[PDB]
Parts: sequence; structure tokens; C-alpha cells
Amino acid sequence: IHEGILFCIELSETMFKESSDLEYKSPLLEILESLDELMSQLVITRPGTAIGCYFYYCNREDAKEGIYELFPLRDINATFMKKLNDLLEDLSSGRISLYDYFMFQQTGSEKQVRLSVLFTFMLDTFLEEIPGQKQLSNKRVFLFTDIDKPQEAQDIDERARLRRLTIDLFDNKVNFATFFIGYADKPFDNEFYSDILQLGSHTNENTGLDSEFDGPSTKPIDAKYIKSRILRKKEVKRIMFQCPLILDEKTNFIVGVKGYTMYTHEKAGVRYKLVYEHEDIRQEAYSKRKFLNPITGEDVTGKTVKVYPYGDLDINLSDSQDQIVMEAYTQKDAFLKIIGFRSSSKSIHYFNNIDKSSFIVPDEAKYEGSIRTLASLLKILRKKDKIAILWGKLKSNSHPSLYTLSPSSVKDYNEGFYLYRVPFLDEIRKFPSLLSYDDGSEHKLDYDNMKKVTQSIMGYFNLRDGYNPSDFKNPLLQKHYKVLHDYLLQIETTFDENETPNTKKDRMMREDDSLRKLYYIRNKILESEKSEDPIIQRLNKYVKIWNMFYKKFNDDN
Amino acid sequence: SSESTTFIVDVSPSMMKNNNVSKSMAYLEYTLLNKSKKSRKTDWISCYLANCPVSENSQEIPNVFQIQSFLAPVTTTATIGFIKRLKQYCDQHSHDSSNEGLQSMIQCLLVVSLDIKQQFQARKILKQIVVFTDNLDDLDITDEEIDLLTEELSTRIILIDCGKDTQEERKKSNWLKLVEAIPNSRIYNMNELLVEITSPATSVVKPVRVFSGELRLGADILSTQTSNPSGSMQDENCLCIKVEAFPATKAVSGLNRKTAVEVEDSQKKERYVGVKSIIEYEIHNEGNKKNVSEDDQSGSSYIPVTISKDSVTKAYRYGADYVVLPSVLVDQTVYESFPGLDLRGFLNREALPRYFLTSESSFITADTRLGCQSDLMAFSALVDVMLENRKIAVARYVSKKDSEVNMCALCPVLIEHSNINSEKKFVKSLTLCRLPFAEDERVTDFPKLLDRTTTSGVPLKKETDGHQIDELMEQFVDSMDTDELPEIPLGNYYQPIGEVTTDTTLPLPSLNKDQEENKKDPLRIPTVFVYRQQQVLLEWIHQLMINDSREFEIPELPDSLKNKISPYTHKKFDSTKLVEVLGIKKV
DNA sequence: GTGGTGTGTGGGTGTGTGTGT
DNA sequence: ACACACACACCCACACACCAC
Repeated sequence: IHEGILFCIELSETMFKESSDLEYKSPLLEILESLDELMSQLVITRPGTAIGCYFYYCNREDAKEGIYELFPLRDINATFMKKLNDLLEDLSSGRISLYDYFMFQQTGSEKQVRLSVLFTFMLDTFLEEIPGQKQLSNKRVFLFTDIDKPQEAQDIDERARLRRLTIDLFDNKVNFATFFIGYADKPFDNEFYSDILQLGSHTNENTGLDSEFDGPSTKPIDAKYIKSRILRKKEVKRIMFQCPLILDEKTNFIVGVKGYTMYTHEKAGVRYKLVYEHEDIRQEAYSKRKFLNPITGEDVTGKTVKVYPYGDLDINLSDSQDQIVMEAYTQKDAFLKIIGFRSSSKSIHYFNNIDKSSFIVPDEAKYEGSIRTLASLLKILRKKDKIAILWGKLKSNSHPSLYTLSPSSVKDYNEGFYLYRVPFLDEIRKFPSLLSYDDGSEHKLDYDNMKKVTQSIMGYFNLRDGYNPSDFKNPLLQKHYKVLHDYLLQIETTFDENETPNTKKDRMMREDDSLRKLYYIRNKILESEKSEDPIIQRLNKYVKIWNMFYKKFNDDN
Repeated sequence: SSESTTFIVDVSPSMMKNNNVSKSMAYLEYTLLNKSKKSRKTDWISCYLANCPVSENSQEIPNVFQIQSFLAPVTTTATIGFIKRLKQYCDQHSHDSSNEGLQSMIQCLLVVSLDIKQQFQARKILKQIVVFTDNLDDLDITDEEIDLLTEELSTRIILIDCGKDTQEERKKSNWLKLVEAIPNSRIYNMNELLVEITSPATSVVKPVRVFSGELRLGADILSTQTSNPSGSMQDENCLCIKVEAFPATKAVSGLNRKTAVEVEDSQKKERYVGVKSIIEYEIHNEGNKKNVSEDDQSGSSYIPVTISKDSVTKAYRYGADYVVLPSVLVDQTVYESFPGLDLRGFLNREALPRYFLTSESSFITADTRLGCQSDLMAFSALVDVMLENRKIAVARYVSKKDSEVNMCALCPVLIEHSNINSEKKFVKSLTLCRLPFAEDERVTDFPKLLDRTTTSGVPLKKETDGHQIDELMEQFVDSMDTDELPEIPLGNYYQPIGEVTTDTTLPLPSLNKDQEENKKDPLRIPTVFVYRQQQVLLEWIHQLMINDSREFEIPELPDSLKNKISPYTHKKFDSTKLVEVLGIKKV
């Protein structure tokens, strides 16, 4: 529900050093830019997330014995985003440099921070209770480090103390997300941090069960992936449903299943608050909203009943009868039952989508053997082009429905199942009644020529990568939060009355991400009409030829 | 429009003995109760009882009795009363007062015809006659009265034979000669009607049009995104096709309920009146008091005060700040959009992951009310090439001016129309389904399943063997395989709305020979909750309101509907191994 | 001699549910 | 001890048909 992230960035001599592969971006600058972008994205998608950013070891005067905070562990607000953006702007304009800003100079391996006080500070920051925000439900530490072998690496007892500190932190539900930086010229040897961040060694009996968690993945990451590793870790997975999957109920073959939402639908003004303002005092307001019939006037809440209308007849079904009515086709609690299996082509279509897909993973915390059984099911359903038809409801207070459960492909990173909803016969609508049908039924030659021209146009406009959601920000969301951001930071608005034709397209391509792609498509046609090459010049004539075949029928009479 | 159906049910002892009058009563109850829920003001109902032993009529015509006059709108109370009155009349003269000698039931039609003329006369409302009979060959019709009936009546005759006695040889006359006489006439068997009323009655919704504009590839954003004629109609190098959009799949909500309050009425009918929906805004003002107590008294304690919505303003949330914008900035907060379908590019179906599609589908089709033949030909060619190359287009779609801009996938689809010509025609269209934006992406990292490791990435060797469980699951999935069931071909998945329109709303078992074997796809099933609720309501009305039973005996779900929501069986296979290894014992 | 009903259909908006640790 | 996202009621418009004050 409420999440907190603690960026802890370790400064080093190579840290400020720019990289040629990173195209004149220092790793520290890359981390700051990624943090600012992440905060901007989280203010839209998942607000009410606490983020703190700390640097060490800083000889800067404002410090805590070497732990300088860019900003404390507070919920995302416009002031910290502006503070980060001002620093980034100073860095870009050349007014200040990262060496100067952190008061860090190449003076022969300046003092390094002791990891003991570092982890003590990490525990203290989460253990503190800032009055402004409620307690964090989830706690994470994003550890950026370029020094794989500190002073504590050569010791043994200090390693034990550090491991004890790591265990103490982990006991407080603080999960490390390591961002160890490894370059091609200097690999990151993670043995020290792999030893420190794990839970040590522990034995229960000779063949007893062991701990299910081994600590953070101390696998180092390359610098070019730093930003890619941050934005893809800003959000935890939120469970949408947790239901038993019933494979065979006669032999009691039932496992557990967790389901998350892969892609939501974000709308602009969903997050708001009704505020009543009187003179100079602003307060929040509530919106009840109670249903009372003015003819009676008596108390309604808690005294109304729901009755089925069948015309002028009202049917007041008793609960003991309504429950038996419902039990004929569904169970009381949320459930899914495997009804059958069939080929993937016979059930998976792109024209029959009605709902949002969901992601399903095993749940072994309730039904033992869920994970091993679902792994085998995933193997088998993936072996053949097969899915599983499921009947049931993902929530207790939800309608039963048919779903298709498909094994997730080996191309994507996640392992699991994808649950789509199958549209009912009522949900499938009827194709409209057209006023004409004389497309190409008696014009086979001309229809075939236009088919060839349209195919020729379509051939070159193929999307190579495919659709990427991250390449398309929501224009309404971007504009809404841009207005909020500029009002909070007091920034003068654009769109003066002196606009120019080039200014219009420049504004359009910045307010919208798809309009930039459309301008590229238009500019490709504009460039093709001018290219002297006999090959590049084709994309014009094709389109040109098409505009004839349209006009061949559009303006005949 | 406006229709009128008249029921003429034979009550001759031949009908009664084989229980055909009861079947007629049940079908009448079903159709009248289905008419009652819509309660259309232009749907007339009338019922006549024919071949009765005795009858009371103002017209002094014997053996014909009008149980129900011309009624509209038909209400549930009226239907319940009519069915109970029919039961009373049938039980009154069931066997004790049987008549002597056969009577001309066909003559009973003629008088009814006059009433059909008398009620409507000049108005052009549709008129039909529904007649239930046991035998067709036993009735005699005068040759000279056939022409009189044909000239007098302009109503379609619908004859339902309630008899189930037919030999291997087939011979038809009498009524059939009347059926050929009056156009749009037809004959049915009572078993087909009884089957049709028990099947789930799917709804048919007339398409509206949700969008009208242009599908454009390569247009310039300067002319298509300005407060001017905002199409590509003014083009010299780009693709513009006039296009309109209709719903394709839309999530149906179940049969709703009325939040109502019981009234204390002297008539003792248990009446419920629906509540009103009035919205109020209230705020909680704090209050300061000093009371002696050991507790801090930090419980909820405020004074609520209701103020109108004109003094309440919306505060938008940015991070941890709830800000109220001025009017000008709120006006600037809306994104200025313009309707259109701007194509970006074409990708394969498999290059687009299935979970990307996150909204209800919509038909995109060439606009024929504002477009021309050019739009139709261009759109058909586009859909044809997309279908041939298995392409799915990505597009920027806006439906209204001040409406949200979406990304969408266009899938080339074709719908089969029978058409007046013998050859069927596949009408071409696109199917549009929304794609996620950047803020819609929620993909995170989940622990592996097949080669699952620890959190740090240390592999965890699961169990001691991977042959038994895998083989068990493979045989289990083969046991419940539903590939022997066919799949409906691509082309009949979406059905034209014209092919599902009939000249009347009377429940009849479909005039299409291609509707046979329409129930063999496991995925295409009727709304089970909707039909279940409708069946329960119909049975509650039937048992308590008319039959006057004493306890609602809940009907079981029909086997045809139950089969599609119950586990299948391709081949038998035993998975008892899990329980056998676990062990069942009372601890 | 051309506007009023009436319905159907889609879209909008509080509310009471629901994830666990 | 707490954020999203359904299903659930009722409430608002627009299009198109019929029919005429």
C-alpha cells in the first residue's frame, strides 16, 4: 500500500568520471537523471511513495559524519523534484559541476565511509517516525556502489559484524536492491557484498527445510543499464486476486493462485479531493449521497431492501433462497475451475477482447505443492500450443465468467500464466447494417490494383521493434500533471498569441508522443517525393497513385 | 414500431387429453411474461378460446370466447391474472361439461378477424394471428370463404400444430392452403416452441455509431489537429478514408435490482416503492471541549454541516499537495484533441503481445452515410492486405473533440453476410482495441517457476524427480481436452444485425437453417448469471403468483447451460495420486 | 405545413465491497 | 493498523424512429 525507497549512492573517483559508452553522462549524473525521471513518473502512477536520496562519503559541510542527503525519506512532493531539477540544470548549464557540488576533488582516495554506521543509518532512517506521513508498508534500499572491495572486505570479524547488521535490517523487512556498477574495463567482483548481504550460514537438522530467501541478488549491472534498472524497479507488484485453482475436484486436485494486473488504464482526474473553502479556511468535504424518497421521509439507510423488478411486480427473494439460486452455477468464494484445455488458435483472438488481461503465479502459502504443480502445468501448456479454459470468479462479489489461461512465452522475462476473459454471447455485439456493399464485387481489376498499392505502402511502414508502452506517455496525463507542476512551481505558461506555424508543430510534438511519430510518417513521404534515388522516391508515387484511385471514385459524380 | 398478436387456442377435448392445452398455457405464460418486462406501449395482446362447450359473448356467436381483449401495454399483474383466469376457465369445463359434435374452429377465426379490423382499422400497425390446434386435416374450410378471409384479412397467420402424431408419409392440406393463401404465413410444431422458450434468450442490441471521422496514414498534424476542418480531405500526398466505429464487444451488466422501501398498505400486497437519488456534500468542522476523563478522547468527534456543491471545488493531487487551480488553469488542464484514426505502422499479430489489448473492441468500417464508393473500396483493400499479411496496425485514435487520445490495435476482420445473392459476401472491417501507454505499464519481476532459484539467485532443486508429476499433468490435460469440439469459423463470430432482425418480437425458433448446431464452442456461452436470474424470476412468478404454491422450489440449472460451465471429458484419466500420497485420515 | 415525444443506447458518478502482513 | 479496482446502483445526455398542432 505505502512504499518507501532509500537511494544510497557511494561516491568514488570513477563515479564522477564520465563514460564514453554513456555518451558524456557520468554514472552519478545518470543516477540523478534517473531519480528525477522516476519521481516524475511516480507522481503520476503511484503517488504517496516515500523516496529519500543520500550520498556518501561527502566531505560537504552539510552532513551527518559523511552521509549527505539530497533529500530525506518523505513522500513525493514538488519541492524535492524542483530541488533535483535545479541541480540537474546547474550541472547541464555548466554553472556548477558534480566535483564542485559535492566538494569532491581528486585528492588521493578521500575518506571512505564505514559500512557499520552506514547500515545503522539505514536502519535508523526507516525506524524513525516522521509525523507527516504514516508508517511505510514496504521498505527498500537502492544501493549504488562502485567500490566492490572496501576496507571491510579484507577483514573477517568486521564481515561478521556487517552480516549481523544486514540480518538485523532484513528482520525489519528492509529489502536491498543492489545496483553494483560494473564496467567493461573494470568488472565488479561481488563476493564481499554477496557474503555480507546474505543471511549467513544456518543449519536446521540434517535434511530439514531451509530459509526461502537468500538476500538480494548481488549480481552487478553494467552502467548503461543503470537507468533501465531503476525505472523498472520503482513499483512493487500489487495482488489483484488470490483464488484456488481447481484442476480436479473429484480427486481434490486444488492449488492456490495469485493474480496481478499487467497493464492498467490511467485516467487524468481520478485522484482528487472535494474541498470546501470559506473565507480563508479550506477543509475537505464528504459527498453522501443517501437515497431517501421525499414522499415518506423516514430513515432509509439500513431499512431499504433490494427487489428484482419484473414489470409492475417486485420480487423479494429471501437470502436463504437467493444463495441456493446462486449456488447452481457458482461457489460462494472467489474461485477458478479448470473446465477444459484446447489449442491456442481456437481460443486466442485479438478481435474478441473485452477486458484487461491478468498475470497469474503460484501461491504455495496456502495450498502445498502449488508451485511444483503449476510449474509442470506451465511446462505442459507451453509444450503444445495449448491453453486452459477456466470457469469462475476472480472475486467473491463478482460475476462468474469464462477465462482463457495461457502459458507465458519464453521470450518475456516473467514466468507465469496470462488470464484473459472470454466474451459471453450477449457481450459479443452485432456488425452494423451498412448502406452500401459495392466495394469491389464487380471491379476485380481495380480492386486488385488498389490492393497492390495499399500493400506496397504498408510494406515499408512496418514497425521494427513493435509497440512499446514506454514510448507513449499519456498526453492528457502529461498535460494535467504539467499544469499542476507548473502551478506548484510558479512557471509561466506557453501558448502566447504570437504563435508561428513552426511553433505550432513544435508544441504539438512535445505535448504528444504519438504526434511526433505522425510527423515522422508525414516527413518520410515529404522526403521521398524529393529524393533523387529511384528507390527512395517510391514512397511518394505509391501514395500518389493511391490518391488517384480514391479520386477515381470519390468525385466521379 | 407497433405490432399486435392474437392468440386462438383450441380447447377441444382432443387438445386436453394429450395435455396440449397445458403446453399452450405454458408457452402463453412465457411469451406474455417476456412481453411484460419491456411493457411496450405499442404491443397489443389478445386471446380467444375456441371450440369451447359454453361461452358468454356480447356478439352471441357460439363456441368462441374472448378471454382477453386487446391489451397494451401488457403488465406482469395482467399476465398473471389472465393465466389464472385461463386455468379457472379450463378447469371449469375440462371433462364434466364435454360437448357433443364437432365445431368449426376455422369460423372462429373470421369473427376474430373483424375484431382485428375493428380495433385498428386505418392504422398500419403490424397484425398477426397465433393459433394452437391439435389436428389440421380434421378441420374443414369453405372454398368460397377462403377468398373472403384473404381479402378481409391483411394479417399474417401463424399456425402452431400441437399434435405430435405424424406418420412416415407426409401429406398437408386445408390450413396449408390457407398458409399459401395469406403471405408471410408459416407453420410450427409445439415441441419446437417449448424447446425455444426453455433455451437462454440472448439479447440483440442495435448498433449506434461511436465515432465518425477519418482513418489517415501520413497526414500532417498541422491540418488534422487544428480548430478548422480537421480531416485529411484537403490532401495531396497522404491516405485518408472516411470511417465510422461501432461497438464490437461490450461487458454486459447483470439484471439489476431496485433499491426500494416497503410500504405499509391496507391492501396487504407487500408493495415496494423505489427510492430517489439525491446527492449532498457535507464537511466536518472540529469542536473544542474540555471534559474531565482519564482518556485522551481522540475518537471521531466533529460537527457535520451540509453545503451545496457550488461552494465545493475540486482539489487535484500532485504528490503530497492537493491544489485548487484557478478557472483559467483548469481550462488549460484539458488536452485539446481532434477525432481521427492516425496510423503509425503495421506489425505482425505475434509481434504484438496478447496482454497488451486492454479495452473493449470496436468495429471500424468505411463510412457509407457521409462517404462514397471510394471509401468503401479503399477500406476493403486495406483490410484485405492487412488480413493477407497477418498485420495488425497501431494507431492514435480519438473519438470526440475534447476526448482522450488512445493508442489502438486495428485487426483486419471479415463478417459473413448471406446477402440477397446466392454467394455469401465477407464484409471487410477493422477491429480496434486500446493499447497501454507508459503510465499503464505495471510489469515487475516475479520469481521464476521452471528453474526457480532463491532470492539471491541460488538454484533450488525441487522434489526428487520430474518425470512422475510432469507425466501426470500431461495425461491430466489430455483427459480434459476440448479440441474435438469444433470452432466457429472466422467470419461468423460477429453476426450482422440485419440477419438477427425479425418482423415481430414473438418468440419463434428462428427462420435460419444455418442456426442449427450453434452450441458446440466451449468459449461461446450465454450469460449464465443473467439467464439464471431470469429463470429464477420466471419460476417465482409461475409458482407463487399464479400457481399459488407455498414454497419457492428453486429450479435446477438447465443441462445445456450447465454443460458449458462444468468440466469436460475427452478421455478418462485418474489423478488420485496426490490424495493417495497425502493420505486421508481423521486426526 | 415541420417540429414534440418516446425509447434505446452509451457514458458518467458515489458506494461497498473486496489484497495481505 | 492502510491504496486500487471492480461490481452496483441510479443518473445524465444524443440519435433516430414515429407522428402529427
